[PDB]
Amino acid sequence: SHFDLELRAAVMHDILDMMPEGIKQNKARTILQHLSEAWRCWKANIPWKVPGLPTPIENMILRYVKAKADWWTNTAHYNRERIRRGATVDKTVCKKNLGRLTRLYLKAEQERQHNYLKDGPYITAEEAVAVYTTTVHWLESRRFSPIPFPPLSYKHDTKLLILALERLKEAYSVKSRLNQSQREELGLIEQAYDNPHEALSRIKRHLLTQRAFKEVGIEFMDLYSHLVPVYDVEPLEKITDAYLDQYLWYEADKRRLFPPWIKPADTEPPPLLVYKWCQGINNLQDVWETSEGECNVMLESRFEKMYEKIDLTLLNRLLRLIVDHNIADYMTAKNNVVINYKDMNHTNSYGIIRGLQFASFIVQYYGLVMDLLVLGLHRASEMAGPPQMPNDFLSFQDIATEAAHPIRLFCRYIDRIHIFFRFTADEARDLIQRYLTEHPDPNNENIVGYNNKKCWPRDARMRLMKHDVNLGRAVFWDIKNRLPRSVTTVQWENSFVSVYSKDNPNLLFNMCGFECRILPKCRTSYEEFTHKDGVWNLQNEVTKERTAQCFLRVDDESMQRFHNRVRQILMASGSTTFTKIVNKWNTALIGLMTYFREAVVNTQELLDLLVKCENKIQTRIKIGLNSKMPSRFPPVVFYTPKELGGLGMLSMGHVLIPQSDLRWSKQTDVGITHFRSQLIPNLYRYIQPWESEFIDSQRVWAEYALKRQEAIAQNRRLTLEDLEDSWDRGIPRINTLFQKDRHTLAYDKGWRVRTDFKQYQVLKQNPFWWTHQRHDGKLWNLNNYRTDMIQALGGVEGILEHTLFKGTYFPTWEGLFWEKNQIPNRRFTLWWSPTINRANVYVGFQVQLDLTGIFMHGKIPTLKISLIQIFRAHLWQKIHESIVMDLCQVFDQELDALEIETVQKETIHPRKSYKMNSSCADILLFASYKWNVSRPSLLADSKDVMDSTTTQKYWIDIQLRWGDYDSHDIERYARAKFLDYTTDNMSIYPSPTGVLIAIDLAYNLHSAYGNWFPGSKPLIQQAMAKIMKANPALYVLRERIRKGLQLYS
Amino acid sequence: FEPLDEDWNEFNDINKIIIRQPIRTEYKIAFPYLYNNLPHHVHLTWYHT
Amino acid sequence: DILASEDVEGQEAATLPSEGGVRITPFNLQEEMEEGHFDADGNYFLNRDAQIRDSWLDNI
Amino acid sequence: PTGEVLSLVGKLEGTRMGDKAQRTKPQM
Repeated sequence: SHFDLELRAAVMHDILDMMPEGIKQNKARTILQHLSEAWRCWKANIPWKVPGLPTPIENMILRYVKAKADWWTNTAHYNRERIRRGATVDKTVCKKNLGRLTRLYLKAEQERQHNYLKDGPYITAEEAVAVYTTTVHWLESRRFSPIPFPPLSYKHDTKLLILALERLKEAYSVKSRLNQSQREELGLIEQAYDNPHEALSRIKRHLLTQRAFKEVGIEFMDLYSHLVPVYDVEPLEKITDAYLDQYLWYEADKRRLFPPWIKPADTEPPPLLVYKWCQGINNLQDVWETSEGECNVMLESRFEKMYEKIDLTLLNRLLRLIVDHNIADYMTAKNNVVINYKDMNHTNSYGIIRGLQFASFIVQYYGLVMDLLVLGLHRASEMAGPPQMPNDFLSFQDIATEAAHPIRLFCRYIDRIHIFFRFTADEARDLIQRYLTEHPDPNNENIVGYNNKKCWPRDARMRLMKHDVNLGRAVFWDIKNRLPRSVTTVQWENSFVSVYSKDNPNLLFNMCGFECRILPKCRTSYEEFTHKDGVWNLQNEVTKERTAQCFLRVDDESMQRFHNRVRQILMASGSTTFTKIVNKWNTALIGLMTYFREAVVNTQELLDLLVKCENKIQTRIKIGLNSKMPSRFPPVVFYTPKELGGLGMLSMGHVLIPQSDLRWSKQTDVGITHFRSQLIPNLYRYIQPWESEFIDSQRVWAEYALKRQEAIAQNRRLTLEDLEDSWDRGIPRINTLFQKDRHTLAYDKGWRVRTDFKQYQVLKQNPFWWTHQRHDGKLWNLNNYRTDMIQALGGVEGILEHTLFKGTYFPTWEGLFWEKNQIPNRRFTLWWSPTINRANVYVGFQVQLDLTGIFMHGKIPTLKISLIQIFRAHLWQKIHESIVMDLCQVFDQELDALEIETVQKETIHPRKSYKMNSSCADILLFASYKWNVSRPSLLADSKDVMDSTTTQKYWIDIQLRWGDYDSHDIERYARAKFLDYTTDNMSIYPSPTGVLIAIDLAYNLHSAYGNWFPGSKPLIQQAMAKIMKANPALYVLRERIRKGLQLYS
Repeated sequence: FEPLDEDWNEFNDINKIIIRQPIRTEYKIAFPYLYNNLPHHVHLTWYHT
Repeated sequence: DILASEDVEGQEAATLPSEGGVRITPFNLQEEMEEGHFDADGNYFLNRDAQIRDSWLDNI
Repeated sequence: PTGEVLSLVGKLEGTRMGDKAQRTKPQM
């Protein structure tokens, strides 16, 4: 940005150095004010003009604005090219780049609307008369009765208003802190709840009277690949628009306006649409027979600029056939309003406002007008059937009208069309001749420019023989001729045509994100039947034998959108908690897997991408804990559920739990007992595939139908007793019959396309756009995942050894609770300190804290800030002195039973409590006459054989420990320290016979090793039990740990 | 060395190609213009002494 | 936001640098506030101005 | 075993997709 500043300085020097000194003293404080105002007026698209300005300096200002505009535009495009390819950048760069490209798109839209106002309507009158009379003939062929205006009391207005207000309040239920303009909207919605009939009167008055509307705001959703607009509407108009949306869909569903080929439907998740499309391709009359030169053609395409090229007057003329005319005038009047972005106002006159409530109707009706242009009236009448007996989706009247025409399968998702043709030899030759008559090809150039699917192998995708390529070009030409280019436009570069012939053994398409390859049984090898996931087995309806296979993959745009979502998650700041990142990863991973259920297993690049993104997410937390890279890191830090203090991260990968990390220990009155309890369970095994979920849906709904038919005749109401088998089953879950809102949700028609079009109204992204839980029920179960996750990590006692739990002295876990979704970083680090601060995690570098015996592996400031707070004010030395004084008061009483003549407390040096190179004795006992000593043995060892080495002096030393997950065995530690400190030239002990008592604070363990005179060992066992139960300094340490961890009971 | 994606055609049809002897790399190196597509920076080797 | 030296509740002295070959951490957050800084939530950020990079100095 | 999540390519031989997936009982 410094080069632009040097350029501005050079421009100002070239301006000021020409004028003399009496004008240098004036124009240094004259030009600089409006110099920024001219650039501001350019950026706000305001025409810059000021009187009293000379013309060469005005041309200099215009050259300055033009040069900075070119620099700014190329900088914005280069910044978008940096973040599109995946290069890392600061978040403020993307936040400014979104505004720059928002202003550029607004300048483009304001230009193209004025170009439409200047050049006139781009549609001719004859094409308008053609589509108008076509719609008239179609609606008179079906006897469609128009949608009436709701007069005074339709007796369903209350339920529709309730549904509209629920869909309006569905967005604001995420966060509990809102803005004032949002509080005003919630207040208006609550006032609409309080008085429904006044709200209905306001809606009907705005319908019959109002034609002017407040300005609609625009924002852009920041996808890394493609910008998408979100519109903001005034709430008083928004309530009326939502009620109009509900009433139009509920009337159009009853009047049967939409033919069954128009998709999405309310019955179907889009993978069911793909499955039924594959079954419809399979079940045709002799579809794979190519012995006489027949061909199959699969066209898929998209209507380019369908949303921007709708003329509003033509829309009103086509809309007045189906509703009341005031309703059509209200639907046209909302589209002609001023769009604002923060400085920029422009009116809308061409193209619809896609972010409206009722706009979900407008796209689905207008695109119906496209079906009369593409499919033809005769073939649409043969597909839909009579009005008194309509056909099903991908079904015909008879077989003769099925095979009477080549255009024999048709489907339209919102703007993507999928057509399937069956040609003979002579029809294909005639179509290729009709193509080559107008478009000759002397050099065979129609191979270059052919869109093909590179994700498949070379023998698996389309083989480009010349006849099949010419047939595909002819098919796309014949479809493109039927559409007037002023109304809609299809393009070859955005389309795809697959051909199945003698030279092409398999058929390809892309639909609903799925890459599908269909391959017949009779075009391949023998029976072998090795079962694979992502392989659908296709069978006939009549003979029920196998005919073909369907191979599923995930397309490239879904994987790129997922990788952009991972890059959005990795844009979290340093103050962001770890749990928010893990929750975003879990939401994204469920939104990937539960939609692409059976096809993630078949594609290998997505399985590599999931593991790569998961390791980047774990590395984001690894760098956040410590700056230095760890050599190892336990997965039980991550995959522990949030109830036990972990993160609850979902798994897609091959992670093996290492041995000797499933061990745990427990100390009781008989001593220290050890116990020993593998792969982390994956997500894809806990989700049903689509094919089994479809076959079971048909079964349970057939059994429901038979049970309902039996229950009607017996005067019996079906209850939970008869349906407690078919629970959790059906595509719409059977569980949805046991809604409280049956009469409420039964009036909601067309909910799936509305849920899909919520993306132009809400600023946040929407995973699970393809479903709604009240209408479908719930489509995954993950309690088994958490159960197997707790079971796979070695149990709760196996997890809690990593978690500093035994430093808190709670007897159980079940009565405990956390102080309140999210856990902070300090509490997480102090909780998982025994498994992070280990020797085999940060290799080599270790230090010691000053006033404690805590060994810090590496350096962790986020744990140091807690270990200073816990162990402040010499608590280590106070605990040591308290244990020494309590044991001295133990040895003070019961004097004659052990023949003790003098107990002596040694002068303890104030650094002795935490130095670990050497030690010294703490409590010295003098024998009255003589004491028999035993061999050096453990505290719990009872096989003691005493020697004749009678000694008088006895010494007792107290040692403290702060261990970790692998080194916390206090018995071998006390034995090693005894054998070290009794066999060295630096430690000082006045007696060769003694004992060392070791206490580990991080797990609260205690043991002893050394010599034993008679009567000393049960006394020391009971004394150390009494101390570990009743030391007040240990109680201060425990209450400080429980205060730091925020863990209560 | 490090390096310095083709659809099916009428040209590279394997039903037309008679597979008799497997073509190796040294065949493409000895005669770099007969067995190679896109021969950008090849050198003509010395034939015989 | 940033934490000061008064929000630590219990810093102490810095008596000995090492004993027995083991380096002693000086129990205060002075050198961590010299190298980097803290936020309000206790996370740590490190300064990254080490241009020459001095490959012997990093691991002595 | 230094962390390092691995890919599932080739590491599924006897594991299907629908296996070990259970449904819930009706509540009360």
